[PDB]
Amino acid sequence: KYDILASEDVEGQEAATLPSEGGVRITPFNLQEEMEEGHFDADGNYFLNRDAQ
Amino acid sequence: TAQCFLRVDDESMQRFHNRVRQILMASGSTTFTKIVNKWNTALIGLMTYFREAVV
Repeated sequence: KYDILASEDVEGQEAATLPSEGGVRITPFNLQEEMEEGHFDADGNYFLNRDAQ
Repeated sequence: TAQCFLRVDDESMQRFHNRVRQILMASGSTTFTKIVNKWNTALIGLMTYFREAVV
Protein backbone atom coordinates (compact mmCIF):
# COMPACT_ATOMS: atom_id res chain seq x y z
CA LYS A 1 0.00 0.00 0.00
CA TYR A 2 0.99 3.64 -0.43
CA ASP A 3 3.05 4.92 2.50
CA ILE A 4 0.86 7.20 4.60
CA LEU A 5 2.56 10.59 4.78
CA ALA A 6 3.85 11.59 8.21
CA SER A 7 2.47 14.60 10.05
CA GLU A 8 6.04 15.96 10.08
CA ASP A 9 6.05 16.05 6.27
CA VAL A 10 3.61 18.98 6.23
CA GLU A 11 5.33 20.61 9.24
CA GLY A 12 3.90 23.70 10.93
CA GLN A 13 1.54 21.47 12.91
CA GLU A 14 1.43 23.58 16.05
CA ALA A 15 0.10 21.62 19.02
CA ALA A 16 -2.93 23.85 19.61
CA THR A 17 -4.85 23.11 22.80
CA LEU A 18 -7.96 25.29 22.51
CA PRO A 19 -10.97 23.08 21.68
CA SER A 20 -13.21 25.86 20.37
CA GLU A 21 -13.59 29.63 20.28
CA GLY A 22 -16.57 31.75 19.29
CA GLY A 23 -18.87 28.74 19.05
CA VAL A 24 -17.07 27.30 16.03
CA ARG A 25 -14.75 24.38 16.67
CA ILE A 26 -10.97 24.67 16.44
CA THR A 27 -9.42 22.17 14.06
CA PRO A 28 -6.14 20.61 15.23
CA PHE A 29 -3.09 21.88 13.38
CA ASN A 30 -1.82 18.28 13.54
CA LEU A 31 -3.09 15.66 11.09
CA GLN A 32 -2.77 12.88 13.68
CA GLU A 33 -6.54 12.88 14.23
CA GLU A 34 -7.38 12.88 10.51
CA MET A 35 -4.75 10.21 9.87
CA GLU A 36 -6.32 8.10 12.62
CA GLU A 37 -9.79 8.60 11.15
CA GLY A 38 -8.61 7.85 7.61
CA HIS A 39 -5.04 7.54 6.41
CA PHE A 40 -3.59 9.79 3.75
CA ASP A 41 -1.75 8.29 0.80
CA ALA A 42 1.75 8.97 -0.55
CA ASP A 43 0.33 11.84 -2.65
CA GLY A 44 -2.23 13.54 -0.40
CA ASN A 45 -5.41 11.51 -0.95
CA TYR A 46 -7.90 10.48 1.75
CA PHE A 47 -8.48 6.74 1.77
CA LEU A 48 -10.92 6.73 4.68
CA ASN A 49 -10.86 3.84 7.15
CA ARG A 50 -14.21 2.13 6.57
CA ASP A 51 -16.33 2.73 9.66
CA ALA A 52 -17.89 -0.71 10.15
CA GLN A 53 -20.07 -0.23 13.23
CA THR B 1 -38.14 9.09 -52.61
CA ALA B 2 -37.37 8.02 -49.04
CA GLN B 3 -35.90 8.81 -45.65
CA CYS B 4 -33.56 6.88 -43.36
CA PHE B 5 -34.03 7.45 -39.64
CA LEU B 6 -30.82 6.65 -37.79
CA ARG B 7 -30.13 5.34 -34.32
CA VAL B 8 -27.30 3.82 -32.31
CA ASP B 9 -27.10 0.07 -31.90
CA ASP B 10 -28.05 -1.13 -28.43
CA GLU B 11 -24.74 -3.00 -28.55
CA SER B 12 -22.84 0.25 -29.08
CA MET B 13 -24.63 2.09 -26.27
CA GLN B 14 -23.93 -0.81 -23.93
CA ARG B 15 -20.27 -0.91 -24.99
CA PHE B 16 -19.83 2.81 -24.29
CA HIS B 17 -21.64 2.49 -20.96
CA ASN B 18 -19.34 -0.38 -19.99
CA ARG B 19 -16.34 1.75 -20.97
CA VAL B 20 -17.45 4.50 -18.60
CA ARG B 21 -17.99 1.84 -15.94
CA GLN B 22 -14.39 0.73 -16.48
CA ILE B 23 -13.38 4.38 -16.06
CA LEU B 24 -15.09 4.77 -12.68
CA MET B 25 -14.35 1.27 -11.38
CA ALA B 26 -10.64 1.21 -12.24
CA SER B 27 -9.99 4.68 -10.80
CA GLY B 28 -8.91 4.12 -7.21
CA SER B 29 -5.96 6.46 -6.68
CA THR B 30 -5.60 8.04 -10.14
CA THR B 31 -5.51 11.80 -10.50
CA PHE B 32 -8.66 13.61 -11.58
CA THR B 33 -7.04 14.69 -14.84
CA LYS B 34 -6.58 11.08 -15.95
CA ILE B 35 -10.23 10.31 -15.22
CA VAL B 36 -11.48 13.29 -17.20
CA ASN B 37 -9.02 12.45 -20.00
CA LYS B 38 -10.46 8.95 -20.31
CA TRP B 39 -13.99 10.35 -20.22
CA ASN B 40 -13.19 12.84 -22.99
CA THR B 41 -11.57 10.10 -25.08
CA ALA B 42 -14.69 7.94 -24.76
CA LEU B 43 -17.05 10.83 -25.51
CA ILE B 44 -15.07 11.94 -28.56
CA GLY B 45 -14.86 8.44 -29.99
CA LEU B 46 -18.58 7.84 -29.55
CA MET B 47 -19.79 11.25 -30.68
CA THR B 48 -17.55 11.53 -33.73
CA TYR B 49 -18.38 8.03 -34.91
CA PHE B 50 -22.17 8.30 -34.40
CA ARG B 51 -22.66 11.95 -35.31
CA GLU B 52 -26.41 12.18 -35.96
CA ALA B 53 -27.26 8.76 -34.55
CA VAL B 54 -26.52 10.12 -31.08
CA VAL B 55 -28.91 13.03 -31.59
